[PDB]
Formats: sequence, C-alpha cells, structure tokens
Amino acid sequence: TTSAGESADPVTATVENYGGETQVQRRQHTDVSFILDRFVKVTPKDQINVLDLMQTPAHTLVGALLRTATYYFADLEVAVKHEGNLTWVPNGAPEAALDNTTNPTAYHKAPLTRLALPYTAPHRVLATVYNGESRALPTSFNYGAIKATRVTELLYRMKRAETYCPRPLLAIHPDQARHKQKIVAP
Amino acid sequence: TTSAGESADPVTATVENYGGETQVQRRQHTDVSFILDRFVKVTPKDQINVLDLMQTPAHTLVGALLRTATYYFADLEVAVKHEGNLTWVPNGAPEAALDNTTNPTAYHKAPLTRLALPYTAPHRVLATVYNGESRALPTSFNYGAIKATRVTELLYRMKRAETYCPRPLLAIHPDQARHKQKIVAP
Amino acid sequence: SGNTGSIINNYYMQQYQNSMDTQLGDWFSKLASSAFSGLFGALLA
Amino acid sequence: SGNTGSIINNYYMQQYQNSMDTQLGDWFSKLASSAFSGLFGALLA
Amino acid sequence: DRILTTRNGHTTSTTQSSVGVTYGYATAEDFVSGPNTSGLETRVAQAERFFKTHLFDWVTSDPFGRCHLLELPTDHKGVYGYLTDSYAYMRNGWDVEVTAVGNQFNGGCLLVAMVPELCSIQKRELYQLTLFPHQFINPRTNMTAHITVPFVGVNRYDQYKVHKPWTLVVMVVAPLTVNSEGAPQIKVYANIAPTNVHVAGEFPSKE
Amino acid sequence: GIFPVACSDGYGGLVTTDPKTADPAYGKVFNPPRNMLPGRFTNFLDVAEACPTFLHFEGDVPYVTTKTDSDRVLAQFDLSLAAKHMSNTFLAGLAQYYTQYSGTINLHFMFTGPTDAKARYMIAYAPPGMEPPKTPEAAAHCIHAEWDTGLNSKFTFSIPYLSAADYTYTASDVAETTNVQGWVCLFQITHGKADGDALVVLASAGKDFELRLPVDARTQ
Amino acid sequence: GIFPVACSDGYGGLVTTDPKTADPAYGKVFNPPRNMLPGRFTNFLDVAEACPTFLHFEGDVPYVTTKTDSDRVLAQFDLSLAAKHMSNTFLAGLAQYYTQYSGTINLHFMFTGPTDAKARYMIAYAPPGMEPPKTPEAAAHCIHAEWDTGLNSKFTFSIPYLSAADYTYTASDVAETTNVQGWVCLFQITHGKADGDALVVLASAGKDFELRLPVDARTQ
Repeated sequence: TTSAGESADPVTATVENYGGETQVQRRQHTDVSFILDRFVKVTPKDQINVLDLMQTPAHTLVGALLRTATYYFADLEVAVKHEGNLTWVPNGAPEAALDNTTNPTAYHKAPLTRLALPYTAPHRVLATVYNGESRALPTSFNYGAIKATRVTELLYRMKRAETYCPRPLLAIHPDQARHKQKIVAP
Repeated sequence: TTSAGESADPVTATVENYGGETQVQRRQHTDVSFILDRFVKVTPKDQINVLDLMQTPAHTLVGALLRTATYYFADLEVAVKHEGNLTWVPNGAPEAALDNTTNPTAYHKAPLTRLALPYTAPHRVLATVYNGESRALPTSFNYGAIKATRVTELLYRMKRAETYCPRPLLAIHPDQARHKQKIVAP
Repeated sequence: SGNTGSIINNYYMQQYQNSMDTQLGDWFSKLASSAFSGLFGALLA
Repeated sequence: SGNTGSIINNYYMQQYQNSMDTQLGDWFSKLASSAFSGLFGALLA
Repeated sequence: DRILTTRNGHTTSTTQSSVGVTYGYATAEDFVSGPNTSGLETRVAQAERFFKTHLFDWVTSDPFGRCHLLELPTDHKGVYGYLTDSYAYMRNGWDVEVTAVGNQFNGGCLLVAMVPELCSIQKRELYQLTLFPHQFINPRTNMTAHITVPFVGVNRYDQYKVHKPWTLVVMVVAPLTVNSEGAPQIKVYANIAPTNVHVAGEFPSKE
Repeated sequence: GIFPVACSDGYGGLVTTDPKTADPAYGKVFNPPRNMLPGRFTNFLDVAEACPTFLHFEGDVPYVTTKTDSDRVLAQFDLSLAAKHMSNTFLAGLAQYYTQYSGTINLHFMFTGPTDAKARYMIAYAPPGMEPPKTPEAAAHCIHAEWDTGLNSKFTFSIPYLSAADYTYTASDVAETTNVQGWVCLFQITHGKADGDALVVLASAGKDFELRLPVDARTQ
Repeated sequence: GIFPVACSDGYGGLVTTDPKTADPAYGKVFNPPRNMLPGRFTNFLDVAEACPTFLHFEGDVPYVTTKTDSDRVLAQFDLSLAAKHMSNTFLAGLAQYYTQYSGTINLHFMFTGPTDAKARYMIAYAPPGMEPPKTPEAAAHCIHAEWDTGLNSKFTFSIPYLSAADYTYTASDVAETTNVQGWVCLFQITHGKADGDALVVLASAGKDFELRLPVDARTQ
C-alpha cells in the first residue's frame, strides 16, 4: 500500500494486500467507559483530602490511562476506609465546611463506606493538563473534599467517563530487546 | 428600566435591555421542600429532650434557613444515638409518660435508631417567632419529647416542609471588601 | 417531591408514613412572575 | 453502558444517581473508519 | 501541480505543493453563544486574517527531537492583538501554515503538530507526537504544512491573558541533509490566522 | 427454601443527606387543615427576586450621597455575593449556603432628593483582568447604562453574567485578592443643586439567577 | 409477617472491579452542557489505529539510515509489543495494560531522502521456530513485500497475525528468550546515491487488531 507521505491521512493496510483475509475484531475491553470504571488506590492525607483525579498515581492503569485524555468528564464514586464520620463537602466550598455534619456526612460502618458523587465542577469538562502555567493545575478542577478523624484507604472510581484529545502514553523502557518480565505460570 | 419608586411593585429588568439574552434557569436546589430535607445536628439534653425545631442552631443551614419562614409545617424524622431504650411521647403528653414503654419505644440497636414522626401539634402550622411575648415561644409548639438512659447524638430532618411569610436572613458580616475564607483546593 | 428519590413504591401505607392532610371547605411565585419588565420608556434604536 | 451489569432496573431515581446532563442548542472513530485502504497501485495478477 | 490557495479576510497564500489541509479534532466549530455569556458575545471578522512569524533555522547539525514550541495566541501587533487588550473573554480557532522552503535536493523531515495545552514536552513522548493534528514537511515532497483546528478547552471562552490553549510544535524527525545540491540551511516560518473569533465584555479604557 | 440475598459491604451506612425515608412509628394522624393560608413560598429564589433588599455603604448606610468635588465615584465594588456591600442583602444571605451561582443580579437605584435637586448617574460593569475604572470617561468603554432623576424615582440595571466558566463561586478564596468576577462602579456624571441627596440602592435576583450545591459553611 | 431471606456467606465482599453501582448521596445536579465538543474518542484502539507513532532504533532514533557496505539488514526485531523497538509507540504503551492481544500490526515506512536518492527495501516476516534471516535472498522465502522510493513517499505493510493459539501474550516471559511470535526483518535490496538517507518508521493497529483482559502490571 503505497501512499503520499506527508498527507497525515489515515492509511490502514489490510492483510488482503497479500492474499489473506481480515478477521473479526471485538474491542469491548478497550472502550473508554469500560476500562476506566475500576477502583484505583490513592495514598491519602490523614484528614482532609481533596478529591482530585490527578491524585491517582500516573503509573497505575486508571492513572496513566486517564492521563491520555486532555479533557475528561466523569462522575466519581469513592470507597473510603476511615475512623469517625466521613464528610464530603461539594466543589468550591470553604474548607471550614468540612466540620459541619449537615454536609453529606456518612456515619461509620464496617468495613468501608462506598458512595457515589456527582460531577460538581463549574467547568464543562476537567483537564489533565493546563497551560495557564509553564502540578500547577487550577484549584477549581476537583470533585470536592473529604474529611474524617482518620482516612486510611481511599479509592477512586470513574463512572460514565468521557475523554477528549488523546495525549501520548508510554511504556516502561527496556534495556534488552525484550522487556523480559516474569509471567504467571502453572 | 425606569419605574415609579415607592410603588413596591416587583420590577425585574432582563439583560435584554441592553442587547443580550436571558438564559435558562434551573432552581431545584433552592426549593424549600428540597433544601430543608437534610439531617441537622442538635446538641441534646442527657435524658429528656423535647423535639423542638427551634433547638436547631440558628447558624446551621437547616437552622437558619428554617428561620426565614415565620410559619412552617413539616413532618419530622429523628435519628438518635443512645443507650437503653428510646421512648417518644406525643405532643401535649405528661412528662411522666416518658417512662411507660407502651409509648412508641424503640429497643436499642447499633448504631443509631432512625424514626419518622408525624406532625402532632394542635395548631395548623407552627411558628418560628411569636409575639405573645416581647426563647419565649408557646410550649405547645413542639413535636413531642424523647427520653433514653443517655441520648448522645440527635439529628432532626424535616419532611414535606412548607413555609410561610419569609423573615430576613443574614450573612456573616465581613471587615475587608471580600469575606476571604479559604476555599477547598487541589 | 422533595429530597426523596426511589422508583419502587413505598412499603408502608401512607397514613402510617406521613401525617394525612385535610382540606377545609404559591403567592411569592405569582408575585415574582408578575414582575414588570423592559421599559416605561419610549425606546430608541 | 460501561462496567455496570445488572438486569434489574436501578433502585434510585437517576437524578439521584448520576449528574443529569444538559444539551445546548465520535471523532476518532470517524477518523479511523475513513482510513484509505488497499492500493494507489495499478495491481497485477 | 498540487496547488492550493487559501484566503482569510483580504489576505491569501497560494502554494504549489499543497498535500492538503488537515483538520484536527473537528471539521466545524461548535456552539458559540452559550449560557455563560448572556448573549453578549460578538464575532469580530476583521481579526480573521493571516500573520507571519519566524520559527527557527533548521540547521544541518540539529539532531532528532530538536523541537520548537510556539504557544498561541502570541505577541501580535494588529487587530487580533488589540482585541486581546480590549475584551475580557474570547474564543477562536487557528489555521496554521508552516513553511520550510529548502529545495528538492535537501533531505530529512520536520513534523508539524498543533498540541492543546503544551507547557513544554518530555523527550520520550516526542515519539508519539503524531497523536496531535499534524503534518510532515519533507523537502523532497512539500514545503508547507497546513493544519486547521477548532477552539478547544474547559471553557466556552477563554482568558488569553492567562491561558494559551494551543501550542504549535515543529520537530525534527530526520536531520536535514545538504548533500551536493540542497540548501545549506532552511529557515522555518509560520503563517497563522485566527478563525471564527468571538469576543465578550469590554475592558474600560487604558486611562 | 428462602430467597438468598447477598448483604453487601460498603452500603447502608447512614448518610446525613440520603433520599431514603425512615420507618414509621405511630400512625393514622390527621393534620388540622391549612389550605389557602397566606404568604406561601415554595422557592427561596422566588422570594429573593420578588423582594430586593438594601446595600450597605460606608458608615453603614443603604444610600450613597452626592458629592460636590472633583471626584465622581459614588461607589465601586467587587461583584461578589460575598462582598461587604452585599453583606446585608437577602441574596447574599442565601448565597452563603450554596457553593456556586449563575445568572443576572439586578440592582435598583432609587433617588430620593427634593423635587428641585437633579442628577445623572452611570453604572458600568468592568470585567476582570484589568484595573477597574476611576472616571466615567474611562468606564464609558464598559457595559454601562446611564440615567437621570425625574418623575420616576427608581432605575433598575441587571449586572450581566459573564464568565469563562458556566457557574461561578459564591465565596471568595483567602488566596485570591485580584477579584475574579470583575467590578461594578456607580458614578455621578452631573448634579444640580443636589448636594447631600441620597441614592438608596437595593439588589435582587434576575429572571435567570440560580444558586446551586448547598453546603453548610458555618455561616453566621 | 416479614419476608424471610437468607443472608448468604461468601458474597458481597467489596470487589475492586464489580459491576454494581454505589449508593447516591447528593442529588439533582445538572452538568454544564458539553455536546459537540471536539476531539472525542470512545475507544483506545480507534485512537491507536488512526494515529501511528514512531519506532525506536539504536542511538534512540525513529529512522533507519541506508548503508554502503556488504551488510543489508536495516533492522530486525522480535515481534513483541514488549519489544525495545516498539517501546515508545502508543500501541506498545497501551498494550502494557492488557495481557493478550490478537490481529494485525501495521508498519508504515516513510522515505525522506533527497529527490535524487533512490532505494528498494524489503520487509519479510519470519515465523517462529527457526533462526531469522540474515540476507534478503534467504528472507525471500518468507511473507515478504518489497517496495521502492518514488513520488509516493510512504509504504504500509501489515504484519500478519499467525499463531497456533487464538490470542497471544502482550508481554515477554523472563524464562522465554527464543521469541515465541517470530521476527520482522527490514532489508535493503539496493540504493542509488542514497547513502546517509533516513527511512522513518511508524506503527499502528490494523482493522482487526484487538487487546484484551486488562491488568495493572506496575507498568511505568
């Protein structure tokens, strides 16, 4: 399949070009809404925790995969293991609010609280990166904040996720011709 | 939009007056029935607790917001954390009744009892204020009384709330040009 | 209706849940909607 | 829909579950499907 | 003969090596009059017209990766520049046209991409730069890239005094070769034009 | 025999704000009748926009007097429901329970000089990202509107909603001082033997003003 | 009276990945509108195949220069998304989250010599179970395809999917070194005053490429 080189028009070339017969694809597992819908473990601050999605470690699946989008949208769903009551204040709320129980507080129950949170940021779509500043991402980009006497385990889960303009994503760089990691074996 | 000044007829002036185009309003969150339907934490008496709504702290959301109405109506719904059995006597019942278990007593269960109470006051509508006395609000204005060996946490929740003749409501008075409280940030 | 939100019909009667109201024999909304708008003016282009 | 999977209809309304979207007044798929294929060539047997 | 003659306002820009425009992300600008501006937005057509700017010299010693970034909108002395200094919110697409006229005996190529939100770039991620709306400029074939992109971002309108949503990024992918007959260097220029520029809420006078 | 069920972890903690109703205790009560009662309001923003309430200028007064000096600026303030000038309005009072807002704020100015005083006033709105105007000549380049005292004593002017975002925070952040929403400036073009006369001002919600996401932020 | 139920053991542990939704907390919110936004992708493999990305040859460059020696092998590498040559591609980058894959990998070669350089290249695919070819004469007996530089600078070639199994692992095992999926070899049949000219190469998904079973395998 020759073509013009500079064009940047997509040119897929099937195996048909040399005999051979394209097969059936099934791609459910690399659907964005699907792949992003899992729990991912963030390392908490002892007490007040802003619920940023950028707090997710950029190596982890949900971490690094969310980072390919420059703009995204999701509803959140945190599962947090804590002592005392847990209290979530919306987005753009004084941090002093984290003390008033009328804010969606959840009373303690073994062995973790799991609750779904609405997207609540005043922008249409959040961003994984922001060139207002050439970290250093607008404070407004968040899902709210939680507080407990002690949060210990905290897990994010994106629901309904939408994603826009893909940015690069990058594998671990090998030294030998094959990155020869030890595969599960019977 | 000029108009006559003393009239006290409502005069809304749209941005259309200078080009510009009124947008779409959505006001579900400032609906009375909606905004008043949350749990609000009152500080209990150790044992006998009249279930007044005025016992709610006048700074809190449900507190201060209920206080804008001069007359209101709601069904209550208390969630109380206690030791022993908890016993609710209706409105206008001798306080000596608080001992007889036949009155809607609830046996102890971890970790709080939550029960809905009917509006039970002999007046059509209660009042947040009452000029029989220029505190000092008729004893009849209540939802009943609860008693336990020890009530510790007690939380009110208005259901079906109706409200009548708005009285003023007032923000915290700033010293600087902006009341510059510290907003939740990522 | 308020700050309730389930699709399933409630388990208890209704008389056992709320108190039942009774007819015998809204304003600020009207008031707001009645608000005069635009101009007393003889507008120019 | 995503990574949800139950046949029973959800207990909570919908407005209480997700946030509700609002219309006002996809690409890469198109882009992929538009991919030219086969040959610029005058093919031989 | 692969001619293409653009124009924006009363300017133009023919080219006889077109290889054709790439539309990045969307082939048409979406909704403009939103709720956030109360219908006080307005189009300023006179802003939409080309403006030149030098990028770099592509010197034969440039290795792979030698990238240059141009955040947009830039220092701009004309109408579009004035707008920026006289309205608080605005939005526009871009319509970019990078030329690197060497000669057809030069070798090696540049890649030209419009990348949203680019505060500088890691080296290893330059390898996947073809994720953004791009085009190649390979002297044996063409002299010009041409890329058009819509307004993007977290907001319907932007404050450009504090946020530059696009960066133009020209990269060296294979180094230049002068050989016997090719140019000794190649200077690279950009010829950029705003598109569908709208503005809202005018600042008080500079006094 | 009996229907199996999986009692799941992470669910059915009491949550202070959850939709579910509680379990009844005492039944069959009938309320006294309360239909056709007077004065009902079903929405705080209906009460906010039917009923404008005073602004608070320096020395703690709702009016702003005229001035017989070279200065022309009657008042000037951040457009913030957290503002000091707004601090006694019902609208500010209600906004302290909600984290973000949107849409138009009206601003009614009632002149109350003697029948022989006269004046022109102006009201610009300067968007954020530049110093606010100090003079009417300068402010003329904003979304201004300008009126004069007559048989009709009142004048209402909507402050347009303009922001890069769709909503805007109701409260100021202690870090941010440059004022994110811009300013309103009330000037005084001219006056005619009007010195010492008051222009009382009041503020309400517009047709399209809306508050959202309640929050208890102490807020006394 | 009340409906009996059997609260069963072994069920309703929280499982990090379970389909069930969580219990709502705060209601009635309406998002700002985001229809017709630009650039949306609903599937990573749509983004993988619309947008090919560079390979990494020795000395850390995306191209492979010609050679004026007896040797003809421009490059040669295991067919493994875990490969060093693939290591910077988007496709490799995405494969590290999935344990097995299937289907065709495209491989685009763009020549970028001066108008007076010319060359023929070849690209064979040698299946596993024999040493890979060292010479084009030998490799001619593989699924090769062979092109030459002209007015059209690009050339794309699908690497066929061939395996005894239906899917194939995305990652190498530390035990296995003999390369289970076979090799691709890019040769250089001839060249004409082409010395020192680059052939930049890029790789994408084919129509039928597909990844499966996600896994977080550290993977930085």
